[PDB]
Amino acid sequence: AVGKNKRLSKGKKGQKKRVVDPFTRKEWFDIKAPSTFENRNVGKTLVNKSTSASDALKGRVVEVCLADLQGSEDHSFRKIKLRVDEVQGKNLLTNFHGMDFTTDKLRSMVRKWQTLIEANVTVKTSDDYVLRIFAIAFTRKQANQVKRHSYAQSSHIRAIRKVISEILTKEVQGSTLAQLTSKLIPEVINKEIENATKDIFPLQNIHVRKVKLLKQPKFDVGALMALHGEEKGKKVT
Amino acid sequence: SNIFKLQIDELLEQVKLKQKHVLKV
Amino acid sequence: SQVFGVARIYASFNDTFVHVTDLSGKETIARVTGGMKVKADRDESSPYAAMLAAQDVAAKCKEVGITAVHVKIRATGGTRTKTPGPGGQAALRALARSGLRIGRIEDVTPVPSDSTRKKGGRRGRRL
Amino acid sequence: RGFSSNMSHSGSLGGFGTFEFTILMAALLNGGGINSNKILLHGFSSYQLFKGVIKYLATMDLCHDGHLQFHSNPASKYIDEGFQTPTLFDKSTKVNILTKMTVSSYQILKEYAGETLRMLNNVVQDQFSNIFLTNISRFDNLKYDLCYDVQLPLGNNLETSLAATFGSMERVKFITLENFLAHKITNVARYALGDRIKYIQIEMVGQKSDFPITKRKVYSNTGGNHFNFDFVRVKLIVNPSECDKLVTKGPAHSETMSTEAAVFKNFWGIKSSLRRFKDGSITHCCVWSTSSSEPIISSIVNFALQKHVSKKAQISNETIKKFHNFLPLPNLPSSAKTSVLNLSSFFNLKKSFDDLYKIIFQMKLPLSVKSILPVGSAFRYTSLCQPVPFAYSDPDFFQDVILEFETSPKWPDEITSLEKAKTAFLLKIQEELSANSSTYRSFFSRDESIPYNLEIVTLNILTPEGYGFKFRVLTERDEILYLRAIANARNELKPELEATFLKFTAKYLASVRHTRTLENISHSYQFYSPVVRLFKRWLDTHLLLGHITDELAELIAIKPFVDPAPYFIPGSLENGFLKVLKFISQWNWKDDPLILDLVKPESERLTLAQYKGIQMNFTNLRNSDPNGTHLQFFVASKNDPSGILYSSGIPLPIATRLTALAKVAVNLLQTHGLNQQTINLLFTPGLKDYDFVVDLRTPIGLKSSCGI
Amino acid sequence: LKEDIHTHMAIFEQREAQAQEDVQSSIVDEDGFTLVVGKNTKSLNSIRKKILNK
RNA sequence: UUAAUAGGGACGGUCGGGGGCAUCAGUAUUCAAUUGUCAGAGGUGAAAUUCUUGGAUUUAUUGAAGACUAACUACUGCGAAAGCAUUUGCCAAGGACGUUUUCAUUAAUCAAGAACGAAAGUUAGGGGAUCGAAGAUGAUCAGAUACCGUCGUAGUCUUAACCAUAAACUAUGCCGACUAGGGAUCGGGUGGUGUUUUUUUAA
Repeated sequence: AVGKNKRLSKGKKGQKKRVVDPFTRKEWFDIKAPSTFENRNVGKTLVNKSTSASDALKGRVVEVCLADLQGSEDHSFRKIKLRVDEVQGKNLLTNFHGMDFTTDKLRSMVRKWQTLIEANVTVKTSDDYVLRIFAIAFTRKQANQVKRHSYAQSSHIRAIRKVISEILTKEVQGSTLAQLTSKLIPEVINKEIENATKDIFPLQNIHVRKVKLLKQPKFDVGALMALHGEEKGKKVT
Repeated sequence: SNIFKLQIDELLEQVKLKQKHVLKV
Repeated sequence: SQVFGVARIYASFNDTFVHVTDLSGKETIARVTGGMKVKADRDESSPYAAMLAAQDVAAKCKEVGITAVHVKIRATGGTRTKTPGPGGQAALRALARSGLRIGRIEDVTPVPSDSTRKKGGRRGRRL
Repeated sequence: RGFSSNMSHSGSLGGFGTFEFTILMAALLNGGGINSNKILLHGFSSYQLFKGVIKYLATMDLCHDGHLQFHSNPASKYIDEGFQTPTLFDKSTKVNILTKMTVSSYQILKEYAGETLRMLNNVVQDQFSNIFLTNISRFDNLKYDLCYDVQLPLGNNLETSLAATFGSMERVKFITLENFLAHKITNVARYALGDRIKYIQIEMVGQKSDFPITKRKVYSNTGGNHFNFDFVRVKLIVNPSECDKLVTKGPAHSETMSTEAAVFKNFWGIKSSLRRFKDGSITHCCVWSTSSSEPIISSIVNFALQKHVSKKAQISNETIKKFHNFLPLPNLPSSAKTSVLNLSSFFNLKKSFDDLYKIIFQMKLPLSVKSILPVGSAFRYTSLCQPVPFAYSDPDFFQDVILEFETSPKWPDEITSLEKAKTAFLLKIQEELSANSSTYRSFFSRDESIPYNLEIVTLNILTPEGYGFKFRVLTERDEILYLRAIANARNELKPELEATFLKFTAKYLASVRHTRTLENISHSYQFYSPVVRLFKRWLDTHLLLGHITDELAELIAIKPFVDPAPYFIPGSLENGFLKVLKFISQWNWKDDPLILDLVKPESERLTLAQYKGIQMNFTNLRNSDPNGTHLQFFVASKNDPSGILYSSGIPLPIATRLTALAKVAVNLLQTHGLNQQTINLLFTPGLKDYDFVVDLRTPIGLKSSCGI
Repeated sequence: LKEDIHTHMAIFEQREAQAQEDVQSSIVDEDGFTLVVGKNTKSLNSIRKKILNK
């Protein structure tokens, strides 16, 4: 309420005058994604020009939908987090930071008259990257089923959780973080779980609900350059 | 630690100077 | 030739915030609210205040250089309502009318799996 | 460690001796902390007393920031202020005990103590022998990454210009020209190289300290009573991270010429320049040129020393150049100017694989493709010669790739059908690839590496960028079937079948883990990809690669890196290679197992239980094979707990020949120093010990088609 | 190669088919003892070795 | 003498949001650090106390504290009742089913007495995020929005004892027999059957 009848406030007494457009000193910066993604171009960001600029850039986290990175609407419904790690000539070299799905779906999949199964595991990659994985799967009815619901016994639930628990540990331990992301895009992890859990009970909508990055090793620029696949200056004549 | 301690003692007696030459000098 | 922003919309029952930032979200580009574009406090949540705020950022956004944004609508969430109100919807329309390109729309309202007790009590509230 | 109480400003590494060790440790018994608390107690034993002093020297700094004062005749206290030189003040006597201790030597002394403090805290592995029963001062080139010898002019008195540069302010400061000259060369070398190096040592070769009673001062043959030395040798401990940087950054540009920038411009002279970069920063920096024969370190020291010390100096380090030349030069654009540390060729091969890696996913198959894991040598930066487009004459042109499909219950239960089903999958892949992507060419080949499995067929893909890939299918049912064969096999035949399994897991299962960890580890160890290649090159010259599997050579060559103690991490091509020679020469593979922690420099480190578990395996094996005929080299790790995966089937003569070559090579080094003549002997085969020798020639020259 | 793979497996599916029928065909001994065969069992040779293994 | 469509005990595989002790996760609330920006933020029908140019609100990277297990959630489950919804492990208990295993009347009802007994409350420690009797304070204009807003004590959590009351409901003593049909669901067991499954690891 900027109206006149709106009563005066104490804070209104002291008002710093606006003497700078902050974006006069801002400078744009272009983000690039790791090589595992098809579309490396993922936009740009802005920071105050160095008096340094790199400090504010390091540790920056950008979240984006997979569809933009893979150019497929079969990934319009998944989201990835990328963190800035290295800066070179206005280009940002990022590394995978996390993955999560959109809220609207999680409401969409969750429906009445079945059982919700969730499993979680804490595990480290071969790169000493400690991550936490969340997996979601639902029971389904058979083709000739006549019962209205498809509830599964808790003994089955514990059996399914163990199978989901053991498997998720297997891939993460026997793979690197960059390799681990490479499996996420073709959603390969889900289809084992269907097959491994196939005999126990028929499931549906099997997904790795979320991925969290708990701990990171000592940073290695040499590795990061490899994941992204130096430059002499111009003389002031 | 016990293994290391015994290893020290073995090293010392190997490098221990012979007392006969001490009298000689 | 296409720079993306993030237009974070927070539609509260007494006010609506239009906020545009970079993709990371660290750098605020333009934050406007229904209150600064209205004369009385009750119309802060009104849709009309929202169009003014949304238009104001859009003009600011074009000056900056950004030409598209990703909107992340949200409500107060928590122990209160989870769906954005008319103000948040109205602001979304204004951004489209402003001419800026829309990238993606998603509802990021905080949803608690378990929630603390609400302020209303047992008999209820919102009387 | 080659540390003595002798003078160091002259050039000899030392200045810290028993007395300095004793005086220091005495002070700690009286205090030493910032709060003047005792760090050592009179009740401590020898291990504890030694541990504290080594721990003390490692972490508290005595030269730049901080110094100690004590009272010989009053609790010893650590001061935060530093005198910029190694200082151990004695208030009672007003004597600094570290005056003989040089700044440059002090950092090396600090590195050794801190490096040893890590082994002292180590509990997994015994370190008594390394800390105490291993001389690292025998060879400078093993102990130092780079060595340059500089021949000063007019060496029966030094030239008037150099003698004139001595100056009167320096006689008072540095009593002898040798002390002054050592300081001069150090400061310019330190200032010039900067971050490119970690530690520098200047040694005055042929310096005497005893003279006949008939003479007043020492007489050097070249000295003529003027200078007591033959020549100066510049030894470095290089920093692999920033050794090969093209441009040496300097102070940023400003309106008024700043002092730091001013010295930068004066120091580099014409070589100085002011350059801009993509980020937009304007800074004073000088640009160098990379070469495939010598590092940037050779050029910078040559120019820097000549400009400041004397324009007539002669700097030469031919040993590294000869080592560099032995590395096969790839037939790529700008190959000569490329540095030995660049892996662009390997990355380009990976990029080509990525394009194919995309195509195979999008192809529709009866079973969804699970994962494709490249396992070729180039993918881990170990191929002897770098990949070259269309250079198909190379043996390593076709890189093995593992294809794995979604787990299915429909796989054949009998082996011979299983691969024939795998071939059917490969057949369809080829057809669709031929149709959708005609630019890719393909053909099938016969693989017989696994004994008695004569039906495994591999698909060879010729990529349009000019790279070859070999694809083989992996099935989960495959591994159990081999176990099934072992169980049903006759008792006499079971030892044969398990060998067949051993090769299978070596190619399919363990190979995946091998390439993964080596690839990631290789980034931290910059010089691993070169040194291994020369190591394989050295084996090939003596006809040893034929029996030694490429993996085994890699594990032997990484031992100096994962386990550099008592030495440092190699940062030079020469240092890494010769250390591998040193280890093999002294390796008692009959009684000593080789086990490696494939981890990055300080988890996945071997624990006490795992460590002891691997040790029990070696004892059990040696109990059955004490003389070691069946197995010679025991190489184990997290990937290989059995320890026999990559070292089985090697004939004893080749194992002995390998060690015999390493021993003799080290003996030649001790008898004759590293030089052009010796290094040629290292890499040339005698060929006389063999009973009969057959000469073969190919119809055409294959060097060009090998990309060399 | 294509012909060889086709002929080889085509024979295999026949041999696999008869084997699975044989095990699940209500085998009864001359003295009337009905062999117990579990579902998904494919080869009688497999049943024998399972006994030998255990 | 039976082994009662009396009862007890046993054993086999199951079954349970039954209980306790640890253990794991989960957002959410509040608070704190850093981070970009700038005039309001909050609240109600209309307002004012209140916070805020030492940067509020909002943005984003984290951390800490105490509660609590959404959606899935059902005329579905367990427990005598009161009540009981994250994972994993330990601890003992148990209904039903199966049984060509065992006791041989050991049973029904019922005083005093005893165990527990929703929420609230009392005594003495710990904790105290949220909500919140009481108390203080802003506004006291307008009847569908007419009692709201801010601070918030005891309490809400837990440890060791007291208090023993609920629309603690089938508004409805107990034990035993008999007196209609129908298909839905839960647990167990029996037979058949062809789909999903699957192959000498086992299961």
